[PDB]
Amino acid sequence: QDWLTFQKKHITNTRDVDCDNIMSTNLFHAKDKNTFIYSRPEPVKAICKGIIASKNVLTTSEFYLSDCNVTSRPAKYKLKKSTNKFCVTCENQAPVHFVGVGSC
Repeated sequence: QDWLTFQKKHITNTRDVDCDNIMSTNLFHAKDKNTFIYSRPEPVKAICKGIIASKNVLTTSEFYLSDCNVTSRPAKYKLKKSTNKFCVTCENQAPVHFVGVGSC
């Protein structure tokens, strides 16, 4: 919804996201998936430089990603690390939504 929330939901300072821990918190409400970008915030914000009206943007660079994917046991997850492009909604020069991996 906004850059502050995007950071909380989708930027991780550790590649080893503690899935079973963090996914159970209110912010994620035990949902079945969440993609985290392992990066300091400024280079992620830079993706959206100059873009005013809401627009989805696919990164031209690949980034380190950490996914928390649910197992067959509700709320145990598997952490999967990968490298890929991702799509974000840019608005007023900042990412405000994570759209998906690999494509808009």
